[PDB]
Amino acid sequence: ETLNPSARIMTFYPTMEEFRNFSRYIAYIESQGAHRAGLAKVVPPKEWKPRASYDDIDDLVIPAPIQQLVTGQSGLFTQYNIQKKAMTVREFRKIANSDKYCTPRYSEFEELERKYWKNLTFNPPIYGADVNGTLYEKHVDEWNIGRLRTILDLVEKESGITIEGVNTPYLYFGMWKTSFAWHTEDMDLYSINYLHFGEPKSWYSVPPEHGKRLERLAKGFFPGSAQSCEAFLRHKMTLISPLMLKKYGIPFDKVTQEAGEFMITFPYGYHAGFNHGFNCAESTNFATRRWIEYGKQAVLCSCRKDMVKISMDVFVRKFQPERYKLWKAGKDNTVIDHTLPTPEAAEFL
Ligand SMILES: [Cl-]
Ligand SMILES: [Zn+2]
Ligand SMILES: [Zn+2]
Repeated sequence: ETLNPSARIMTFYPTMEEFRNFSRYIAYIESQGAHRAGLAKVVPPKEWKPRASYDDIDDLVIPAPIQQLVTGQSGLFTQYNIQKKAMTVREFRKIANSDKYCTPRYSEFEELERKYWKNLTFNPPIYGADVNGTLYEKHVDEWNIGRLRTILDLVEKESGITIEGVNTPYLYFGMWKTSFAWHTEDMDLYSINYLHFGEPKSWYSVPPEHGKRLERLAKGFFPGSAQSCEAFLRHKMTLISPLMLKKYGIPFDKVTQEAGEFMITFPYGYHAGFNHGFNCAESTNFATRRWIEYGKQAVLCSCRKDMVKISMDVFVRKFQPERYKLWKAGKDNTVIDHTLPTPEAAEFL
């Protein structure tokens, strides 16, 4: 409550020694109140590099590039995907850098951000999203998105369920104006995002303590979507501008991620954003002991059969043995305090 009261996005510069233990550092950033913004930036030490070069990925296949069709006005938009046939990085790069799709000329980010909100419904771009894979070299043990060693490993280790992009890494090849709509992670988990190379990625975040305020706003503007699904923002179609957020008093913050930087999203941290140009990011989900409760109380998409659903039993039996019986009977009336750090943050408090 007194740690990060403003709930502003925090930036961290770990040393090589701090950086070596991912789970310990995530507990440390939470002891500093980073989780209150719903998003944090971690700039790794200059000596750390996940790959020697990105010169050998020309023939890497993007199995399902998606053309992003956006419809809307007055800061409220719906984004529709059109799956295109498989393309290579080389082909995607030529398209992204061509006169038709390249980044417009601008001076400051505020000018580029205006250009994005003025032109998102025009000239639909192609997003090389959800590519199963990693760009990390095998020998890299620190912050390896392909093997983070978090309590989320219980899903594949005990339950045997593999949710692509949740417990496995995903690659994202971006181009100017490609977007990611307002959402929290599947099961309201955490996420890690590494920007491998290229142009920046800008983010907007709503603090988890104000997340319900954004949902009430979004439900009011899309009533049809609210009736059809009890968690329509998980469809990842809804784009809302910062000016619209300001108009309806939704607190938020913005940050620009650059090549070689990490972004951490926190349980029930709503986020949206866009790519400045040709780039590549790697992403996966992870958990701490704090997520377990968010996981049990997550409002999931009901309208779709293929949606990501984790059985919480195993997490409640291992980390909450006392509450298992009460939770199974439907008597666990636990009210999540969003300002509270993860139990592992104690050694820093
Ligand atoms: Cl490249
Ligand atoms: Zn996300
Ligand atoms: Zn749904």
